[PDB]
Amino acid sequence: APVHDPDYIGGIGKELIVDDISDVTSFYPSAYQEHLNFIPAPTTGSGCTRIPSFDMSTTHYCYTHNVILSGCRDHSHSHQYLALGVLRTSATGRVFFSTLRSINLDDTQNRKSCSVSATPLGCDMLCSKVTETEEEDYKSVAPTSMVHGRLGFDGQYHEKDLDTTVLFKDWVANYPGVGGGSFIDDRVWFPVYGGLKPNSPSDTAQEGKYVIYKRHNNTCPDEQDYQIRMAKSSYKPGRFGGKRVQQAILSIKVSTSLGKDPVLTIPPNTITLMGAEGRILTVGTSHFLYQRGSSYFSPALLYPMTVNNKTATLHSPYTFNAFTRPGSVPCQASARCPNSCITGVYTDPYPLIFHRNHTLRGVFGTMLDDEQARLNPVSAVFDNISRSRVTRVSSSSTKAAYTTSTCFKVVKTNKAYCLSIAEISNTLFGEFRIVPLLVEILKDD
Amino acid sequence: PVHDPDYIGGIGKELIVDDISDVTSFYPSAYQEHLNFIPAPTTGSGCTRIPSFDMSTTHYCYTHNVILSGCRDHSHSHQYLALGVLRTSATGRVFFSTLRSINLDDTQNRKSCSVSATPLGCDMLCSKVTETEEEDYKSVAPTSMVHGRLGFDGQYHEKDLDTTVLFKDWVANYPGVGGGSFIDDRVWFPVYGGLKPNSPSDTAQEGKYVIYKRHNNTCPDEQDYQIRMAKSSYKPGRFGGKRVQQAILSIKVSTSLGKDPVLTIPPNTITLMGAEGRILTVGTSHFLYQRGSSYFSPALLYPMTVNNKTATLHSPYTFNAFTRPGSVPCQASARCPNSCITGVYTDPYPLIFHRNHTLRGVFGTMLDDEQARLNPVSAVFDNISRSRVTRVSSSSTKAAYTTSTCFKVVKTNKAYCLSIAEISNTLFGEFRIVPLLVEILKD
Amino acid sequence: GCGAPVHDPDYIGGIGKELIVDDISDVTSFYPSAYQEHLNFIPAPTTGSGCTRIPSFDMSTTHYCYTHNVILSGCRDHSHSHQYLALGVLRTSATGRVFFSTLRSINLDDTQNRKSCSVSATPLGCDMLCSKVTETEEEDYKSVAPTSMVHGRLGFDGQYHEKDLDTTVLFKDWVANYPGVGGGSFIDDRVWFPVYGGLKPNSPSDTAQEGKYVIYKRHNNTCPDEQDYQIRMAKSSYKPGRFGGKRVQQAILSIKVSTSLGKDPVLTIPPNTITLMGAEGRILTVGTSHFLYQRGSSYFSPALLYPMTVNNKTATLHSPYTFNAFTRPGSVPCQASARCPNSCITGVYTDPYPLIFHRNHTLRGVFGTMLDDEQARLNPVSAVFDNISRSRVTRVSSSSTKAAYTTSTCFKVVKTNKAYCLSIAEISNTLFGEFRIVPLLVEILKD
Amino acid sequence: PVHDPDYIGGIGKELIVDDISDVTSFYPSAYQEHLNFIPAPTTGSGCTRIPSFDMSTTHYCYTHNVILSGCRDHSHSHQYLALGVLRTSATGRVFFSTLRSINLDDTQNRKSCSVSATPLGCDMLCSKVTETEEEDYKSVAPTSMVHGRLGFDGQYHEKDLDTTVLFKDWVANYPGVGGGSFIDDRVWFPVYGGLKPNSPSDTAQEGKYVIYKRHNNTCPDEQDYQIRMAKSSYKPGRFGGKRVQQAILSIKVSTSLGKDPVLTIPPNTITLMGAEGRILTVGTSHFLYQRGSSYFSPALLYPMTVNNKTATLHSPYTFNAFTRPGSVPCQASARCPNSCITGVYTDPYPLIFHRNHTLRGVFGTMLDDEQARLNPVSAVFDNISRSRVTRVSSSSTKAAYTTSTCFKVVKTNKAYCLSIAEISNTLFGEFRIVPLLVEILKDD
Ligand SMILES: *[C@@H]1O[C@H](CO)[C@@H](O)[C@H](O)[C@H]1NC(C)=O
Ligand SMILES: *[C@@H]1O[C@H](CO)[C@@H](O)[C@H](O)[C@H]1NC(C)=O
Ligand SMILES: *[C@@H]1O[C@H](CO)[C@@H](O)[C@H](O)[C@H]1NC(C)=O
Ligand SMILES: *[C@@H]1O[C@H](CO)[C@@H](O)[C@H](O)[C@H]1NC(C)=O
Ligand SMILES: [Ca+2]
Ligand SMILES: [Ca+2]
Ligand SMILES: [Ca+2]
Ligand SMILES: [Ca+2]
Repeated sequence: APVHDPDYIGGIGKELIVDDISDVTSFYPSAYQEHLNFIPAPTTGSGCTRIPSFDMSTTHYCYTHNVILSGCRDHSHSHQYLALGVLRTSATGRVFFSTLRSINLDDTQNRKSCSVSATPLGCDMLCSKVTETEEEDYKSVAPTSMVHGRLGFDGQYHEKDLDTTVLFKDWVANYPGVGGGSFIDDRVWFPVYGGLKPNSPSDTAQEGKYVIYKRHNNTCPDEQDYQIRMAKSSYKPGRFGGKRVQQAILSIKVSTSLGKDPVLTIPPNTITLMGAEGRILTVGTSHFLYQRGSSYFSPALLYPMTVNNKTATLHSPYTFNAFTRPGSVPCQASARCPNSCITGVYTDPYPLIFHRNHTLRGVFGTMLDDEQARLNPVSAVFDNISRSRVTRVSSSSTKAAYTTSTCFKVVKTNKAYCLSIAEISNTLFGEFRIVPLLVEILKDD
Repeated sequence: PVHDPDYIGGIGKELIVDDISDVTSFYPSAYQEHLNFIPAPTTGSGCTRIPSFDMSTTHYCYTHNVILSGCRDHSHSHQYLALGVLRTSATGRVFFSTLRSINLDDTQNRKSCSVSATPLGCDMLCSKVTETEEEDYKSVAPTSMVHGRLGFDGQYHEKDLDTTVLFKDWVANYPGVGGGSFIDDRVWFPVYGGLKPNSPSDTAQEGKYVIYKRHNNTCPDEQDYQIRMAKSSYKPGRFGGKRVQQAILSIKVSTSLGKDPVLTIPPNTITLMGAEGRILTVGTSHFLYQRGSSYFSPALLYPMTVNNKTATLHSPYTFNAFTRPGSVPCQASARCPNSCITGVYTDPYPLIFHRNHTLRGVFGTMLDDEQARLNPVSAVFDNISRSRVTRVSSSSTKAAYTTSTCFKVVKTNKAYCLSIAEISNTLFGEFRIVPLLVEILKD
Repeated sequence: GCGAPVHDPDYIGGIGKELIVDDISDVTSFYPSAYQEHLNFIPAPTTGSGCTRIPSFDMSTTHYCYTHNVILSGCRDHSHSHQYLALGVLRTSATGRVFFSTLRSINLDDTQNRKSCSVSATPLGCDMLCSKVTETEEEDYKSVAPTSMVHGRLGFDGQYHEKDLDTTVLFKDWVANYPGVGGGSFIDDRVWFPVYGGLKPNSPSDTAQEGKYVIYKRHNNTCPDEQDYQIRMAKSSYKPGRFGGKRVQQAILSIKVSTSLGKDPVLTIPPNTITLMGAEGRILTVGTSHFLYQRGSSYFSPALLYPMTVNNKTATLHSPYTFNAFTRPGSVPCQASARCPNSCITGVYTDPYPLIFHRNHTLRGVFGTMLDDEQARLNPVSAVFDNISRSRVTRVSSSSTKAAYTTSTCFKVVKTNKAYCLSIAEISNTLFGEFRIVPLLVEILKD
Repeated sequence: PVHDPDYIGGIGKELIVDDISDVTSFYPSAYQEHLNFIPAPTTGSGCTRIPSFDMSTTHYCYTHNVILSGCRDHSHSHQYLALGVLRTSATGRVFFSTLRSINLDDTQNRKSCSVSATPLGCDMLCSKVTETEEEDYKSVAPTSMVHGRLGFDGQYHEKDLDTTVLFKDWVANYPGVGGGSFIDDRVWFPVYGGLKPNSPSDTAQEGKYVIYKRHNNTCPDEQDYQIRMAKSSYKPGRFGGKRVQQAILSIKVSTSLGKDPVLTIPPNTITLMGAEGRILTVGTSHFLYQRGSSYFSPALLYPMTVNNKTATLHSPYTFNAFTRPGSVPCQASARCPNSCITGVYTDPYPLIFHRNHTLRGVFGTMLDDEQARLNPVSAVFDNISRSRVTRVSSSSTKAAYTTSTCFKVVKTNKAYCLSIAEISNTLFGEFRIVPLLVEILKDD
C-alpha cells in the first residue's frame, strides 16, 4: 500500500553513476547531511542496540536491530526493533525517512542475527532462534532453529519456523548473515552462514576446495604449497575445533504463507572464502553477495550472483583493495597471506559507479580505518585499488563497529545520496548508537 | 489509531490516590529500555531542541525544533512532528509506536511550538518569527502565530491566527513550549510575551504582583522592599522594562484551523512573570505549569478552572525541593523577590492525590544544580521533600529542558513516568532529546 | 551538442520495463482509455500525392528514435525516396501532460534509395538498418547478388553517418534481404535488427532448412485437413509462389555499436522448426526479456512473440507466445480466422507490446492496435490482449476506415504511476496523400 | 542554432526586384513535399488553431493553440511552441528543422498568441484570459497580457505586463495572432481590442474614419451616408458599440522579459477597425498587415516606419483580387462602408519590388469564396490582378487562417513561399494546420 515519494522511485536499486572515462575516486562523499534519524537509540546506561539490517525496494524500506537490556554479547534474552517506512520530501526539498510501522518484537523467543528484506508483502525477516551460545551450537548435533517472519503493511507481524532438521540437515550451526536480503523474481534471497557437520554430503562436497585471493601489488612471500595448506585450514578455524565454516544463500517464495518452498544454495569453496556474515544486493539488473572479511582476506568482497530459478551461482569477486577492515594478527587490515582466523567486522560496499556495459567500477561504504581495532569510521568511494577523499564522523579517535550502506538518486535534481548505517560508540546510553549517516556524492573535476 | 487496550483507564488519570502514605515513599525505578521514538542528530552541528509532548486517551503528539548549523542560528529552522500510539510487546514492555513521522520544513521559521493531542490529530501552536526575540520586543506589531495540525492521515495543514487583533496589546508573543491540552471541545495552549506599554492589557496589570515564598526559609528583606522587588520582576531589564506576561490561548477544535481563538490573561496577583509553561489535564483537574524564569525556584502548578472559552487560575501548588538552576540572585536556593530572566523548563507531572482530589505529589526530572544547567535527576516530590532519585549519570552532565508525563499499563498494573530530557551529546550536535522511562515504585 | 539527452525526470524508472506485474487479475480487465491529445511528433504529408509510410520506432531509457519513408509521387512508385529521422525525449508539461519532444528532426535525402528501414535507440544515437534498393523485390529474388544494406546513425549532434555492409559476404547465401521495418534493440553492447529475405536454392543456409517446418494452431479451433496434408502445406508455406519457390527466411542481424559503423556484423538464422516464413518484425526488450515479433505474412493470423535470448553475437528463439484474438487481415485462405497451414504472402505489420507479466516474468498480456477485419486493411482498434481474449477497445472511428501498419510501445510516468501506450498507426488520409502516420496515445485503465 | 548557409542572403530580403515584368507573370508551382514541422491533432475532437510564424536571418519561431475538447471550448488550452532552423537535404530540398519543440501547458489560459524571432530566441505575446471576449468587453479591467520567450536552451520564461497601466484606457486587448518582428533592439507586435468609452484614447479617435475603395467599382451610396457608415464601422454591434481599435506594442529585447513596453495607437484616419494582424520586415521596409474584419475586403499592408519606441503608419497598399470571405454586407465583393466583424486572417507576403523599393506584388493563400471559409488558393497578386493559382483541392474544401513567408535557397537559385494554412480535417479534429510550400516560377 505505501510507497516512496515519486522523487525517489526511479532512483532506488539502480546503477547510480554510469561513467566510462572518469577516475572512480574523482567521486567523493559530501559532509554528513542532517536528516530525520529513523533509528532508535538506547535510553538506559547499559542498553545494547546492535546488529543493524537494512533493505530498500522501489516502494518501501525495512530496518531492524537487536536489543539486549543488560549489555552487548550477553548470553541473554533479546528483542528486535522493526521498522517499515517510505522516503518523503519536505517543502524545502530535503529527503526524510518516514517510518510507518515501528514496533518492538519481544516475546518468548530469542531471535538473533536477523536479516531483513523489502518484499511486495512488507518487511521479511530471517532470524535464528537460539537457546545456546555459538560455541555450544557448533558442538550440538542439531542445526540451529530458524524463522521466516514478516512485518506487514498493516503493522502486524507473523512468522513461521523453518524445518531446519531437514533444510539444514548437514549443518551443526546456521545463521542469517545479518546484512539485508533482496527480493528477486518471486522469491526473497538471504545470506546464510554456519558450520557443516563433518563427513556429511555437504561437507564432502567441499573437501579439498579452497581459494587464495591476493592483495594488489603486494605478493605473499610464503612458499606456494604452504599458502595452499593455510588457505585450506582457513575454512576450519580453531575456535570451533575444526568444523568447516561455510557460506550459503537461502531463497524463499514470497507468499502470504511464510516459509514457503525454501531452497538452500551452497557455492563451491573454489569461489567463496570461509562462511561469514553478508548481504544480497540488487543494483540495476545485477545481483551481488557481500561477504564480511572474517578470514584472512581484508579487501571488501562482492561476488557477482546470478539467479537460476530457486538457486544461485556466484562468480569470482570484485575486490576493493583500499576498502580494508581491522582484524587481529595475522589477519589485520594489511594482511596479504592466507591464514586461519575468525576476526574482522561487517562493513559492506554499495555498488555505485558502473561502466555502460554494467561492469562495476566503484563502491561507496564506511570503513573502519584501522589496522587492528574497531576504530575511526570513514565514508568514501573506492575502486579496485584506491580510495576517494573521505568524510569522517570525528577527527578524534572513535570506536565503531558494523556499517551497512545503501545509495539512491533524486532524478529530478540528479543528486546521488548514500545512506550509511553505522554502529558508533556512545556516551551515557549504552555501548553503541546506530546512526543513519547521509552523504551526497560529489565530483572533483 | 488508538493506544493498545492494555492502557484503557491508564492515560490522563490520577495515578495514585492515597491519603496516608508519605509521598516520598514513592520513587522512580532505574531507567528502563523501551522504544526511543525521538530522532537524535545525524551530524556534528545538528541542533535538536525544544521538545513538546502531549498524550490523550487515544494518541500522543511530539515535536522538536531542528536547526542545521547550531542551536543559536536564527535564520531558518524546521520542526520534527510525530503522531503515535502506546503499545505493549508480548512480554508487557512499553513501546511508543509512531504512526506519522514527518519533517515540517518550508520557508517559514516556526519557533517555540507547543503540541496537543486532539480528536482530529496533533494540533500545534507556533510563532512564525522574522526577527529575534530582542528585536520583537522593540517592534510595535505582535508576533505572527499559526495553528497547525498533523492529521491521522499524515497530512499537515495550518492557518495563521489574526494576531493583529488577537494580540493587539502585545509586542511579542510565543507559545509556551510545553504541551497543550484538549478540554471541552477546545484545545488550550500556554502563551507568554511582552505587552505594549500603556495598552489596555498592560494597564490592567499595573500594580499587580504576588510574592511566593520558600518553605521554612524567610526572606530577611523587609516587606516594603519585597513588594517593590516583586513589582519590578514583571519588567525585567533584558527587554527594556516591558511587562512580560503569562497568558492562555484556547481554540475551537475543528477541521477549520484557527477557529474562534480566545486569549485569557490571568491577573498578576496570581501569576509571576510570563514564561514558558504547559496545560496539563490529570483526571478532572487542570493545571498550568509555569517555568521558573523569575525569582521563584520551586516548581509551580497553578490549578486551572475552565469556564467555556476562558480559564481561571488559582494559588499554585509549590514543590520546594523541585528547584531549578538560575543566575544570581535567582539561583535554585533564592528566597527573595528580585528581577531576572533565567531558569529552565522542567515540568512537574501530577502523580499522587488525596481522595478529595487535592494534589500531594508530582514526578519530574530536575536539574540538580544551583546555577548551571547540570545533573538531571528524576524523582517524586511533595511540597517539601524529594524521594530517592534516579540519575542519568553519577558524573557532572550538561542538560536542559525536561517534560514528563505519567501513565499506567493497566494490564500489568505498572505505573510509568516518561521524562523527555535534552541531554548533552557527543559527536552529534549539542543535544540529544532522550525519552527516559521509569516505573513508579513504593518503599 | 554531442552529449546525450534524457527524458524528463517523471519517466526515469518507467521506460522499457515490465509495466504491470500481476499474477491474479484477468488480463482483459485492463483496457485502453479514449485516445489522448499530445504533441504529434510525426510529420504528415503536405502535397496531394506525397507518400509517408513504413514507420519504425524504438525507445531507450534516454531517448526515442523514429523514422519513416517518403516518396513524392505515390506509395508503390518504385522510385527514389527519402527518410524522415527524428531523435527526441519524453517530456511532461507543467500539468503533467505527456509530450514527445524532438531534438533532431532531419530529412535524409541524397543519391541513395534507402528502403525497409528499422531504427534502434543506442548509446550513440539513432541507429538505422536499411536496404539500398536498385531493383524491385520481384527482380531482387531473381538476381544472384544479395541486396545492398547500410548501417547508419543519427547522432545526438544531429549529424548522420553510415557504412555499407559487406553483403556479398555477410549475405552470401541470399538472393534478397531486407531489415524487418520494426524497431531494433540495444542488447549487451550490440544493436539487434530483424531481417528477412530469400535464400539461394541449395546454398548451405538453404540446405540447413530443408525439411524444417512448424505448424502453429488456433485456440480451440482445429484444422480438419489430414495430418500429412497439413505438413505438406506447412512445408510449402516457406516457398510462396510469388517468388517462384525460393525459401523466404527469417533472420536476426547484430552489429557492435561503435563510432565505427557496420562493425563486426553477425547474422543469426533460427531453425524453421521454430519460425514461420520470414517476414517483417521487431526486436523488443522489456525488462530483462527479449522478443522477436514476426508479422503474420503466412497462414498464421494471431500475433506472435518469440522469446529471444542473446548469447554473444548470436540469438536463440523459443516457441512463441500467441494472442488468438489479435488477428490481422489477409487474403483467403490466410484470412484473419484462418486455422490451417497454407502458402501465402499477405497480412500486415501490427505489433504487440508486452505489457502484463507474472512475477516470475512469464508474459500474460500485450497491448496493440489491430486491424479489425477478416480480409481488408480496415478498422484499427486498440486493445489489451491475453492468449485468448481482447479487452474493451478504443477505435479511431465508428465508420469504416482504411489503415495499415501499427507499431506500439508502452511506458510509465513514474511521477503519477500511470501507464501509457503509444500506437503509431498508418491511417487513411484525405487531401494530402494516401496515408498519415498518427501517433495515438492511450492510458491503460483497469475496471 | 542558425539556418544552413545555403540560405545566407535569402531570408527577410526583397526576393524579386523588377520594374518591367508583369507582376502576375510570376506564379506558384505545385505544392512541394518538405518536412511538415506542424503537429496535427491526434484525437477526434482535438482543436489545433491560430498559427503564428516569424523567421529572422538565424532562426524561425512557430506557435499554435490547442484545446482538448473542441475549438469553441473556453475553459483551458495550451500552446505548441517551436524554435527551428531552415536546412537543405543533400539534394537541395528545403526542410524546416525544429530544435526545441514544447507544449506550454499550465494553469494559465494563453490566447491569441503572436511570436517573433529575436536574437534571444522566440518571443511570444499572449493574452492571459479568464473570461470570453464578449465578457472582457464588459469588465472594467483590461485583459492581462504576458511576454514570454522560448530560449535556444529549450527553457521558457515569461513576465506579465502591467496592463492596468499600459492598457489603462482599454476594456479588452489581444495580440494580433500574426507574427511580430525584431526591429532596432525591440520586438514589435500587432495588438487589437476595445477602448473604454470616453477614455482619452477613445476621445482621441472621435470622428476619425477612413474610406478605402474597390478598384473600378464605386459605391453608389451618397457621400454623407458613406461617412456615417464608415464612422459606425469602428463601433460594431457585437460588443455594444465600443470602439474596436488597432495598435502596435513594442518591447525592448532583454534577458528581462516585458522590459519597457510602449503602445502605439495609430489614428483611424489611416487604420480601419481593429483586427488581427502582423508586423512584417522585408528588406528595409516594415509593414502592418491588418485582417479585413470590417467592410473592406482586399488585403491590406500599411507601410510602417519605426521612430524610436513608437511606429508611424502610412496609407496602405491594397490588393484588389486578394479578397476574403465575409458575411453580408461585408462579403468578398463588398464595395461600401458598413459595420461588421467578419472576415478571416489570410496575410500577404511582400514579394516583388521596384528598384526604388516601392512594393509591387505579394504572395498569399486566399480563401476563394464570397461568404464562406472555403477553397484555399495560393497565388501572386498585384494591386488589381491575380496570377495562375495553386489549389489544395479541386473539390470544395473548408479552410481558415493562412500566414505566408517567402525566402530563397541561394545555393539552388530557387525562391519559395511557405503558406501555413488551417485546413479542414477528417477523423482528427476540426482543423489540421498544414505548412504548404511552393516555388515561385516565371511564365515568360
Ligand atoms: C566493459 O566495458 C569497459 C569499457 O567499455 C571495458 O573496459 C570492460 O573490460 C568491459 N567488460 C565487460 C565484461 O564487458
Ligand atoms: C483534602 O483533604 C486533605 C486531607 O485529607 C486536606 O488537608 C485538604 O485541605 C482537603 N482539601 C479539599 C479541597 O478538600
Ligand atoms: C509463473 O507463475 C505462474 C503463476 O503461478 C505460472 O502459471 C507460470 O507457469 C510460471 N512460469 C514459470 C516459467 O514458472
Ligand atoms: C518607383 O518607381 C515607380 C515607377 O513608375 C513609381 O511609380 C513609384 O512612384 C516610384 N516610387 C516612389 C517612392 O516614387
Ligand atoms: Ca548445533
Ligand atoms: Ca514586535
Ligand atoms: Ca538479388
Ligand atoms: Ca475587460
